[PDB]
Amino acid sequence: KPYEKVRIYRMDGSYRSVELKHGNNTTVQQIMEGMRLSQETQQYFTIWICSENLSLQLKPYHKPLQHVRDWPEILAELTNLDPQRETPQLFLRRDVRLPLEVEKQIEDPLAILILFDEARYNLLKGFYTAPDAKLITLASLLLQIVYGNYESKKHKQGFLNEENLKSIVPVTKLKSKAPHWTNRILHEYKNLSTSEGVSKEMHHLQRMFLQNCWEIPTYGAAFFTGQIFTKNHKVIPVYVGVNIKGLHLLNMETKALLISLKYGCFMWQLGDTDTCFQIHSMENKMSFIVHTKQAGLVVKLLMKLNGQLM
Amino acid sequence: MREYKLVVLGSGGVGKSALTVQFVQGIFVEKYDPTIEDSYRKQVEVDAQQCMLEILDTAGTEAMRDLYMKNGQGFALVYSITAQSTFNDLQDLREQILRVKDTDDVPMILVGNKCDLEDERVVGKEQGQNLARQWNNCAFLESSAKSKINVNEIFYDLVRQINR
Ligand SMILES: Nc1nc2c(ncn2[C@@H]2O[C@H](COP(=O)(O)OP(=O)(O)NP(=O)(O)O)[C@@H](O)[C@H]2O)c(=O)[nH]1
Ligand SMILES: O=Cc1c(O)ccc2ccccc12
Ligand SMILES: [Mg+2]
Repeated sequence: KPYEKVRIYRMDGSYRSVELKHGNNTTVQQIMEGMRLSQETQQYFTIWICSENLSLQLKPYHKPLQHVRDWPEILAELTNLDPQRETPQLFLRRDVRLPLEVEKQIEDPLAILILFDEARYNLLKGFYTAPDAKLITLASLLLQIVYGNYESKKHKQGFLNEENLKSIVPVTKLKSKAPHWTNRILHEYKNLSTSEGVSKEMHHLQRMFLQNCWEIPTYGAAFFTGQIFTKNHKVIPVYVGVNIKGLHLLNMETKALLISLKYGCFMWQLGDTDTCFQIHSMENKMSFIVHTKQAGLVVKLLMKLNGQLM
Repeated sequence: MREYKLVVLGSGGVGKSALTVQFVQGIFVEKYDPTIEDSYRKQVEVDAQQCMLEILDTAGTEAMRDLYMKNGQGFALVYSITAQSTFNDLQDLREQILRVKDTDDVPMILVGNKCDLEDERVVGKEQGQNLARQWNNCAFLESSAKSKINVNEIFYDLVRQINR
């Protein structure tokens, strides 16, 4: 039975074991082959390597097991943590470069559920900033997807405890505006259930969920960590989200949306020591600098995703 | 929300993956890609309870099985109604689990898959029930991953047994 293999995880905690034909020399490209995906499914996704404090999208030519091996060096180079801290795993996730226009084309049920699972993960984690109504819609769709049709009997009263809410609303809102939402989530749940015009096909319900996520500014963002300083000079730890739409800064602690900048409404410059980057908010007469050892990666990606529009 | 560790076992080609993927993802896997080891997660409701299922979809051929059995709370033993040897193989799996768990009383279900291939049926429904009867009145189902018959019930039944 000797051969080498690795687990490729997904956001939901599931995994698929993939034979490593070339041991640690096996590539992303080859691992993507070992999956149960077509040339249709595969085009939307790639292998990432992630531990708690760092996620990197890998490229076709990368050797993932080598990144796993060299992880403490990588953590040292890109972050400020002690490198023995954490062991990375490999995940299949959305390609950060995937144009939203393309994703909107998608019909394949498996590609949809993989995109949906990842979207759901980001929602529940708080990485999706959106008006309370948009979030209520997302919770209602989750209710349909996970619990099936609304039942007057089962769903009416005291079913949306914190237990159930936790699975349907951002954790950042779970005890802030969420318990105030229950009437209105259930209402929309019921409305979904008893709408004969809204398809209850799994992929249809999930695609609907995605549609509501496509509008969120952070949708599909690669996240990086760093710090900004404000007035009288405090450190604010941040997430830097780079997606196909622009740049977004999250307060690290609260996940609050600090700024969101569409491409061609801002400019960037990388630091000389490759440790910070500046954002010039063109035609907004504002500026800010983010300190992070990831500044290099942030800037490369900004360029790519900006250059990708034509 | 209690976690339930379910293990789908049986010989190559029986539809362990097809059954699992249909259950979890509502998709029918046509291509035959021999499984190394896949794990899936799905929240369902069984007898009013939200349950988190973790379903291990195992290889038809495989030292891991001992460990799977040690760790698993519930086992689906799958044969194809299309292939006699797959049915024969299940005796040792049943006996191995009992060995590893050191008890008669392991949540377990006999599953005859490929029910939609009625034409090509080599194993009778009665042979199926006969084997289950003999296995201390084991739960028994004929199923189809393609047609979706009795797919959910495999997993629900296993949960019920664990709750007992
Ligand atoms: N008609 C029909 N075909 C089925 C059914 N279940 C599985 N198949 C087919 O049988 C083949 C093998 O199924 P698969 O789920 O891969 O079997 P397995 O038990 O996982 N094989 P392995 O042990 O190697 O991982 C596939 O071509 C699949 O489409 C079923 O209920 N009906
Ligand atoms: O800068 C390189 C990257 C890249 O080209 C694509 C995706 C990435 C995701 C996370 C971190 C870095 C990158
Ligand atoms: Mg299989």
